[PDB]
Amino acid sequence: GSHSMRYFYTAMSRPGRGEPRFIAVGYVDDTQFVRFDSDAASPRTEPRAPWIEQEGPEYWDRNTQIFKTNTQTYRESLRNLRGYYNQSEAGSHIIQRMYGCDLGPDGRLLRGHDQSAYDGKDYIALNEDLSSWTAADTAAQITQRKWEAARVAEQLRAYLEGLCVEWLRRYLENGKETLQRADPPKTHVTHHPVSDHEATLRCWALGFYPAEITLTWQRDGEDQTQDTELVETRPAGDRTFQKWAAVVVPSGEEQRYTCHVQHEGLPKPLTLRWEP
Amino acid sequence: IQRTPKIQVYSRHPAENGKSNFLNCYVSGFHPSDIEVDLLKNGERIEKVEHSDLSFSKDWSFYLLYYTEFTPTEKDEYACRVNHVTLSQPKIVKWDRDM
Amino acid sequence: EPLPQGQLTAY
Repeated sequence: GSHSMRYFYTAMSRPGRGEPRFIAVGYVDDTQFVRFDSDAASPRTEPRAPWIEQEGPEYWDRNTQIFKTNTQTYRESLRNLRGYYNQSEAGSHIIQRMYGCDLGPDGRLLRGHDQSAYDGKDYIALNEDLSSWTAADTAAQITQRKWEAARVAEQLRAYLEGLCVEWLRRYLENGKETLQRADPPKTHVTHHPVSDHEATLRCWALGFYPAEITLTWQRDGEDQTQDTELVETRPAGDRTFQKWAAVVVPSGEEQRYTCHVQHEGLPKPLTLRWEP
Repeated sequence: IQRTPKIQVYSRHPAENGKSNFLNCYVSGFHPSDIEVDLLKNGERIEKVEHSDLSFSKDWSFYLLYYTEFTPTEKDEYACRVNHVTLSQPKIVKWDRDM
Repeated sequence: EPLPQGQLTAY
């Protein structure tokens, strides 16, 4: 239904070990499709999804130039922020940026995004109006002044409402057999005694795509949010994801527990119980 | 300022002794991005282990998937050894085919 | 497709 495109940039300084490394990766929903690493033997934008391979040489050269140029700009930016915070030239720091567009279930731009962080803390972000900024502190205020003077917001709005959506729609069509295919989770419940009067019920969700999913345990129809151990959704390595939720229950009360699964690929929500 | 990595060791497909599979070590929620990850077989570092391209989550924490082909058995023991600036010493996480 | 270089404005 809904879709998004995001580029994630990571620029990391490393005093004494060369110039800052710049890495960029591009995603359509939960599928990465391109990468660029300034540390590669030969820095170039490279395909990471089959459907992007059909793009011509001009695409790959244009992208490589963009990322090569960003490599230099982000190095300047790291020097600038080091200064804004009166930091030593001896520490390592990181600037991260993520931007992209969200489309609704009809193909129209739902909203745009452009956020930056410094050493893992929000630094500056383009507001939802795509015309104003929110700076985290007086340092970010300096960056804001620069960007307004350079009309950066206008450049982002043009991109987000234009090129971003146009190319996302192109990718969705070229890779429709995968990007527009939701794979439902294969589910089951396992039972692991932990003592004579308690056992662990673990609800599994495997092989699903996209990553968005909801796993919950109910006791007599009541959600066990506080007593449920939910691991982070993890990649299987074949594009799909895995996840599980576990709850320790009193031996003999297993049937009072039900696992509920919600995922875009399921013809209908699932309700499972342990089956001895 | 710094966030320690969450670590999960698991297989791509359901574990079946004698059947080729993929051993995964997914590290996430960490910051900064520098991190050392080795997959172990009975304590010995496995050679030729690949990893995903560096990316991060909405909260800015990084995540990476390290993986390699392997064939589970009854005796062989597998694990993931992770070191990060947030860790005093490398953390060892053993593979449990039920996790 | 990524954001064009444009004016290459540093932070």
